[PDB]
Amino acid sequence: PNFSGNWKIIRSENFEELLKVLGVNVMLRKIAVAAASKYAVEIKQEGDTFYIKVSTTVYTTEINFKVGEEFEEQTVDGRPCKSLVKWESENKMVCEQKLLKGEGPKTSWTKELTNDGELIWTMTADDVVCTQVFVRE
Ligand SMILES: *C/C=C(C)/C=C/C=C(C)/C=C/C1=C(C)CCCC1(C)C
Repeated sequence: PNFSGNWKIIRSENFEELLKVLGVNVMLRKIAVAAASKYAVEIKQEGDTFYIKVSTTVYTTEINFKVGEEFEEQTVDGRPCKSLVKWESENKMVCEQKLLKGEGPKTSWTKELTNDGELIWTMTADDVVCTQVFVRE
């Protein structure tokens, strides 16, 4: 329940192979990998209500949602989707996404607070899972 806080990244991996699944170019993949490696996360949690600001060097994005309540966001490659977060356990939530227009890969993300005090974020596209690890700032 202590998801709230300021998180700085310490590990980011399998990122390029997630981007490959969609057709991101090698160059755009590489600069995406470097960008993804500077991510910062700001979380404000109030019960089942979440504000998450994730930012890189030149881009920042916010989401607000309630567990169980569909909301709108963007997949990895910017396609708008409706999303639904559910709890898996005390400190891990899973988010299913469904494309609002057309077809594409099945995408989903997770967030978890470990007992070591790490925030683990994963993002999935079909068979492929990226993972990022953060510590409190
Ligand atoms: C809790 C949520 C987190 C840690 C979200 C992190 C999001 C990213 C690392 C997103 C990365 C990318 C895209 C969605 C598309 C544009 C390029 C990237 C690689 C920065």
